[PDB]
Amino acid sequence: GSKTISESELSASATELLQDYMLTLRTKLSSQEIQQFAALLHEYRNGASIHEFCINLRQLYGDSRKFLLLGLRPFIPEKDSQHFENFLETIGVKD
Amino acid sequence: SKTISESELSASATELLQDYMLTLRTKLSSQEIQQFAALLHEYRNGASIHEFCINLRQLYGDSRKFLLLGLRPFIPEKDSQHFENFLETIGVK
Repeated sequence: GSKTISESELSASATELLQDYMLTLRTKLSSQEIQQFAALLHEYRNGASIHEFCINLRQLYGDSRKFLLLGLRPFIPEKDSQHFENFLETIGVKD
Repeated sequence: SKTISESELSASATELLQDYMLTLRTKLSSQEIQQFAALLHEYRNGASIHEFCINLRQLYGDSRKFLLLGLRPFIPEKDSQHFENFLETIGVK
């Protein structure tokens, strides 16, 4: 929640992954869309539920770009990871 | 503060946040660290640098003002001048 800085916010390795993920997004998303992503990640880290985060990601990315959601795994803390895997399986995205 | 700033993208800044959180343990209670965590999250989500500074000063209090200096690597360049102005105003510079 908002009162807890999560593992990925404190991990240099996860941060390297975040920076590269953002560069990767440029290939499929517009600048305005990447702004929405940033807003969504910020909302999640600020306490939005994992469900709310996932639903908003899915509607932003759309069916044709949902594969990009796999790359968010490192930013999901332990408590929310099973929910996130469930989400990925539900929308037909898998490694 | 909508964009993910250079500070949030920087592996070294993240390492320093971990280091700073370990520092906080020696000076703040768990509840106070919860307050810090919420403030950083609100700043990152959209709170102004001025709002962040004002709330941190209130949280830390006079005797822990020196800790604010450790926030430097988490403040993106765009907010740096304001942050430094704040530090000088409260006399920690």
